[PDB]
Amino acid sequence: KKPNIINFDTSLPTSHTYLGADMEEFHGRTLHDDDSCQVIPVLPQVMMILIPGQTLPLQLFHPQEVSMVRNLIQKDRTFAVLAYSNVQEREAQFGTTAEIYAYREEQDFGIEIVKVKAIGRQRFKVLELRTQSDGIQQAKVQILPECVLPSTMSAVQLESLNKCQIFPSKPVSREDQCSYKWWQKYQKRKFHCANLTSWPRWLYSLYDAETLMDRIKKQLREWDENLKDDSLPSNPIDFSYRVAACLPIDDVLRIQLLKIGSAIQRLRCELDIMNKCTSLCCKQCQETEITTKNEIFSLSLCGPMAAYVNPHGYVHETLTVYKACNLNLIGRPSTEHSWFPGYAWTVAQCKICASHIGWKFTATKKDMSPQKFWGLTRSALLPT
Amino acid sequence: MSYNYVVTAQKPTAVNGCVTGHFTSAEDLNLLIAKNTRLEIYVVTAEGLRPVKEVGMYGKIAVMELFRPKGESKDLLFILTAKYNACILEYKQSGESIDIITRAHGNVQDRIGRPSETGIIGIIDPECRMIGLRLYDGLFKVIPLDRDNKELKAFNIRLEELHVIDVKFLYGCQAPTICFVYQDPQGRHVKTYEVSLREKEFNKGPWKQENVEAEASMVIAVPEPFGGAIIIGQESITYHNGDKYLAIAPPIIKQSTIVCHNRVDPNGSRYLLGDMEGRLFMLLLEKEEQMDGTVTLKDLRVELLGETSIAECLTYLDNGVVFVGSRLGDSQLVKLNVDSNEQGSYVVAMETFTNLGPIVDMCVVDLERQGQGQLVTCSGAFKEGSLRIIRNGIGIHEHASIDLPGIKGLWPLRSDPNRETDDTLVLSFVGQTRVLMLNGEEVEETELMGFVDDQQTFFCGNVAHQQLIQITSASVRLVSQEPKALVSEWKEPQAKNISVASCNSSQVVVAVGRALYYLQIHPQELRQISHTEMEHEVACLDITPGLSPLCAIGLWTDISARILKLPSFELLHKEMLGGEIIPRSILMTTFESSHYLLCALGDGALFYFGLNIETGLLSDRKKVTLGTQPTVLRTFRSLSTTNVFACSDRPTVIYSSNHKLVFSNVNLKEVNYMCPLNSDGYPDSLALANNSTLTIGTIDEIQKLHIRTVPLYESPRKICYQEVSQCFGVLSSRIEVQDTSGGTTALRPSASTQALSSSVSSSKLFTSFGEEVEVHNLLIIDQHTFEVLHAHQFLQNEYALSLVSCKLGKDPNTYFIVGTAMVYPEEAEPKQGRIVVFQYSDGKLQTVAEKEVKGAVYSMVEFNGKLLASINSTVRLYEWTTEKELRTECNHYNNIMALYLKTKGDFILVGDLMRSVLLLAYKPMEGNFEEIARDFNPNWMSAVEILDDDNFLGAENAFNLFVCQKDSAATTDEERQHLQEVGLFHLGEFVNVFCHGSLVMQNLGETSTPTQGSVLFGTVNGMIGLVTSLSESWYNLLLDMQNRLNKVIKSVGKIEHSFWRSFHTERKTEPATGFIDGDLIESFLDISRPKMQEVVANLQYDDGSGMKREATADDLIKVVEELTRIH
Ligand SMILES: N#Cc1ccc(N2CCN(Cc3ccc(COc4cccc5c4CN([C@H]4CCC(=O)NC4=O)C5=O)cc3)CC2)c(F)c1
Ligand SMILES: [Zn+2]
Repeated sequence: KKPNIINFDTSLPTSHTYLGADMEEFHGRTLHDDDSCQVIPVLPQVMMILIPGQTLPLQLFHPQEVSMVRNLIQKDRTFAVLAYSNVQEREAQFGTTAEIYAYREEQDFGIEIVKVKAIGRQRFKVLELRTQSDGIQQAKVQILPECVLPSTMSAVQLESLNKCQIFPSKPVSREDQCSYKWWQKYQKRKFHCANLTSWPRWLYSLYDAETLMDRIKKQLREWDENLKDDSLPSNPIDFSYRVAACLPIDDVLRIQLLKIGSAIQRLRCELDIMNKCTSLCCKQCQETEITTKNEIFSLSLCGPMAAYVNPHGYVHETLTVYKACNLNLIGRPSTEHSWFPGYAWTVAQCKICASHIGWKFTATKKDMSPQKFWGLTRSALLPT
Repeated sequence: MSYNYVVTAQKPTAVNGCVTGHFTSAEDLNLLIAKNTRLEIYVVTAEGLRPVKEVGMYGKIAVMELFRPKGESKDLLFILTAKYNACILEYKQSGESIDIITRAHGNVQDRIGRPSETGIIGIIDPECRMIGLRLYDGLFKVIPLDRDNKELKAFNIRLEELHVIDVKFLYGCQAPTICFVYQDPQGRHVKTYEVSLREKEFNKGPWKQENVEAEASMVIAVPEPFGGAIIIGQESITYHNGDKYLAIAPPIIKQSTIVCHNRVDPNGSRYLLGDMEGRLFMLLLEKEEQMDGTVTLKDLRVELLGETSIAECLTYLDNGVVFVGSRLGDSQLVKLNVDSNEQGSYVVAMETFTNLGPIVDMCVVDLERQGQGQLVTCSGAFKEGSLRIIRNGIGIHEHASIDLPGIKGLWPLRSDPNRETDDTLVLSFVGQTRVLMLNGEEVEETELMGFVDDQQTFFCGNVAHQQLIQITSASVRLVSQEPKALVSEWKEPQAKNISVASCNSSQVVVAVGRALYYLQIHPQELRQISHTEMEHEVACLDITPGLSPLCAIGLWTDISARILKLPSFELLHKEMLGGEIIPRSILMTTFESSHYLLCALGDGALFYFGLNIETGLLSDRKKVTLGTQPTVLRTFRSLSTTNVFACSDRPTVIYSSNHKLVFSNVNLKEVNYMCPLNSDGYPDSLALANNSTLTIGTIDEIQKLHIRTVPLYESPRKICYQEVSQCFGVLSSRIEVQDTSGGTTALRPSASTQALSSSVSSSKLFTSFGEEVEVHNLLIIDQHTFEVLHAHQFLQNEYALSLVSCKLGKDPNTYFIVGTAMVYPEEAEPKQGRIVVFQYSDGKLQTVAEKEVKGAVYSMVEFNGKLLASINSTVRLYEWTTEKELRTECNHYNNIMALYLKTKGDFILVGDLMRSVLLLAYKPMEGNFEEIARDFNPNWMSAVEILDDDNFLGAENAFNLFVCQKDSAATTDEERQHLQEVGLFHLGEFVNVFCHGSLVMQNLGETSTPTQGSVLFGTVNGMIGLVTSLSESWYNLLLDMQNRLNKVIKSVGKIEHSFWRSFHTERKTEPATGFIDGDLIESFLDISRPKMQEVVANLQYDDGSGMKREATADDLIKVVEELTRIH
């Protein structure tokens, strides 16, 4: 429980200086026409459900994938990441397209190892998984559309009380008696036309966009001390994607939130999960508590969970906890490729099964969080 | 594979905009009202509003204004549709053909754009140079107003302020100038722009940005010579003209915010305001400042006029008459009399225009006539909440009406030689007896020679031997008809006062006190026949033919019908039926081609009975609730055969087909006393004398729907009907302010605070001064008098959601099951609720049972003697144990909140607000639910209903209707588990509730009707619909005839029907499929004969062998009349 002093300058982890510094950057964005079928290459050796807006680092070594990256960059820069189900071996029906923005090629070790960073952009469905003899299979991809709905009172609204539907900004910021009182009048004035329908105002508040985001922000701030507008988007779509990325949930739930096509439904699902979720247990054991619900913080602007690459290319999603339980450390704290600029990782293992639950990030300087940082991964971590 | 047919049984009533101006002609003053898709044009006169036109447009009116460009004699009307169909219309009449021609028309939507949160704004330049539309965020769309712009081509000008609240054109500018209030992170600001048509871009405003109140809502443009604008907030009203500035903060307006306004003076000296809770304010501008001819403002005094209905649109008609247009109440027409001030109110109501919306819940019950439905809705909200009863009735058309000071009785009289034409009518006041002779349309009254001016007349008809008996309390006098002079006058044998006297063609029976006399009719002589005495007081008498074989008598106390020989006192029969009160009136007739005698008591109830033609008495016992007032039964020959009129608080017409006397509720508020009439002006008509006035007219077809109100002065949420108790259980809620004493005081006398017996829930299963808290009640209401018999008040902070009236298990009793939820402002999603089982008996509500559930009970249904409840996202089945305690049987956990539950057999249709329709089946052999089919599509659903075992009907966003069908014959599981969608329609209304039933007589008819089933839906605007099924052949024929009608019928605004009915949504639009527009098919009867022939040329009408390519024209008339008869 370390409050107040959280001095890390929590933006470096979302820059990945471990993965090379002089990283070549790419100008901007792209767009795929909605409800269209395209041909997208699939980069292999990746097994993770990449939520849109989530950064994915990558190290690629094999010649086929390097050449695939090469001809991708010279023709568009988008590939496909498939949301693999519980069954492996190409048992995927949905996925997301990752766009490159950061590139470097290294000739070291007599190899053409490529260090590349991407972020997901769109959401899609695979019709059939076509396989190409080169090794890089291309799928024919159908762009699953994004649904944004109007206000639930827009249909039943009165044409007079319409100029009374632009609220003054939230008073001050993140202050009591400035929220519980502001939100009451906000609900009272926004859903005044709920009297014409057959439902109470609070029911329509359960399907509101601002209200659901506010509840998620409140609970998240209860977990970690967020900086109000600490890169949390105002758009419900982007906020839903960020929260879905940062929730410590199992794979089936991520696939389920990936299936949802509307922001409001996604937010209701996320509240259901994070209100019904208390403990996170070791998947290989399903018997030992390494964590809890209140003990989750963020050194990254992307939240308590982020995607990182070890020097062997494997991708890990890491969760930060103050004081982990039932973990044993082995090895001296070393800092060759620590993903956090200033700490020294020590591998931790389950007290019974001895699985790579994560790392303990001990400090190096003295004006840091002192040896209290467990970056546990998801390979053995099931919500319970 | 749906093939449905949707029709409107009652047009929308809620007003969402009204204007006035010289529209029909430059001399007339017209009031134009848009209710939704309907535009009604009235003419303002001294007596009130005279309707001129009703035109139905192919869209929802979002904006209308009246403008007059140069070179025009009368105003044109610019109407914009909710689908962005702009049009400019012009009134044109030639004697009798009334036409609204379309001057211009065009869609003005944009290919890309999010519609504004504050909605569509439509404004017109006061000099009539341009039309400004704010449809989309950050874009002001401008339509130049030129004679050559007949397609309404428009251009977009960029607005840098994305959040624009209100914008209007200023008055008195050389070039068009707009002024608007917008939102910024720094606060709210007012700004002005100079729109330039040639440059097609804005310019610099005459007066720059000024900071305004943080809650500035409306801008009103003050006309010359003041100029400038007035911005009204929640606490202050400010006037801006650049250098000139005023601001006031009156405390009278702090209670509620102003939402509507309307200028009342052509020079803008006074303005009229209305607020959210419905009170009229009166802004006053003083022009006392005048330096060198310039007129400048000096004060902003605000005055409160009074309290009216909750208004959405105000309008000032001529001579201090204000039309208060309500949308969630009733429209009003009030007077701004400044001298009345009876207790401090400047307003008095003149008229009240009915408004059924918003219909929150509705039910079909057989209140009066078995087989024919009656609709009971839950209309209005806040203080206008009411119960409204909709009924089919035989409306009466009035020919000639002359007001009367509440006549107490009328009788036709003839003062001419016998020619089957009665040109006179003897009235009957309390003690006075006037006679008015009306050969044509005359209303002057002259006293008859044979009767005194004031004698308290009882019977005055046509006496025998060409005479006229004008009876009175003192004596029975008959005056010769042709000589117009008295020939005989027999005094009462007992020398007393005669109360009830009955006269027939040949025999007369007059009763005084407890003794009666029978007198024969003789030429110029009143020859007494006999006399008799009664055991008790003679309440009523009747001798129906001319010597009757029996007489009628009722007792004041015993209240038993006695029948005896006409020429003596020899009794023949008697019978006592209840006898709760004195029998108001008893009469016998042969309307059913058989001898029947009916009695009507003082409570309005009626007891039919049978009688023999020669001699003998039958029982034929039946109880009828005609009304809550005494019923003066009468017979009028100008009918099918005889019929019967039962005048009461709710008048009725009795008519028998073969042996079942059916009731036709006449479409009138009150009739009091009635009579036939055979005058030359109105032959074979009826003269009715209502409490306030009187009329003479005829009857019409059933093409009428009557709405009777029951105000509750609070919002009614849900309604159910209990037959065994003859009662209505209605949920309701009232707003109570939190006073500084720990309690909650009310705001006005509501139906919950004015009940006979009251209760407060007492269960133990588990702020700021000024906050409004909602208090929920279950009211038990009588079905006849509509008086609140009971009012149960629930716990604090408990919201009652649902209500069902049903019997469970083997228990003979019927109960009210109410599902509640404990909601607290701190928490968003309730954690605990309560299922409470009440039982109404002996005029007292007793809590039979309590169950505590963990969640909100959003809905409940009666699933084959087992209560089916939806606690949050879990559907649960309860069994009524023999110990009167609910027990859990089976659960089913969903990922959606089961807001909607509809059952048909063993098929639970489950919904949520996200249009995630799900189907469940309850397998009984194992006792658990199973999922059959699923249809998930992100969209807002308002309602859902099970049409039949395969098709499910629902309403969703952008006022649409849809029909989903499961293919149970599919050989693939993925299609079996999927609900294919087979019907789309743009209804144009927001439907809250679906219910099975029909408002017309349920006749099997052997051959039945092509329409199978009937589902009624209620909308926010107050429009009742009706959807039925059709066969494939009829669907194809009606579709072809619809497509051929679309090329003949010319719509106003030239909106294509295909576009108007196409399934619309903010993201995607599709054509309507599987739905037949009943309004269009029904409008086919109103077209002319050449258009009649143009529509039908190759329809291939016959389907029962052959095609008969001619198809005629009267075959489609027969088909369309058959479709007309279903509602
Ligand atoms: N074909 C082919 C091919 C060609 C070339 C290859 N090269 C081999 C040599 N590699 C250099 C090297 C190796 C070894 C280290 C030690 O670091 C390791 C080792 C193993 C796992 C992890 C770490 C660190 N670490 C976490 C701990 C938590 C934290 O904070 N951060 C982390 O990174 C791990 O999980 C450092 C540098 C470069 C690549 C190749 F591997 C394949
Ligand atoms: Zn373990």
